[PDB]
Amino acid sequence: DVTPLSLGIETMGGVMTTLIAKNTTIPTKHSQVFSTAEDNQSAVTIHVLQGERKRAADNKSLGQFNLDGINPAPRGMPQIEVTFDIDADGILHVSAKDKNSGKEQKITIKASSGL
Amino acid sequence: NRLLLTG
Repeated sequence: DVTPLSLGIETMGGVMTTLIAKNTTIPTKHSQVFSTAEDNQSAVTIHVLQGERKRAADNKSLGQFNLDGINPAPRGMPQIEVTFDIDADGILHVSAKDKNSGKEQKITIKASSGL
Repeated sequence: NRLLLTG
């Protein structure tokens, strides 16, 4: 089948980026290498924004989870890998890893099902 | 093209 809507993550904390996006295959997954911003964050912000439009912060906000494990880093060095698996039922498994201490956390977020 | 800022 195809996703119920354009799925993507929020980068730069506040912007909407697309990863899965509607009109794709439900059984999808991918691990990309993104960088962090603001030296000395010691924590990355991975927001799951599922939508396709200009100026987000209004579309379907999947979920928000806070990561940690990137001590004082002048950008570029931080290594965050994001994997997103979409299931038939309508779930998304997001995970961001940090390269500085070996910290990583994962969370499950229901795409759009409900009743 | 896309980084990752916190708040």
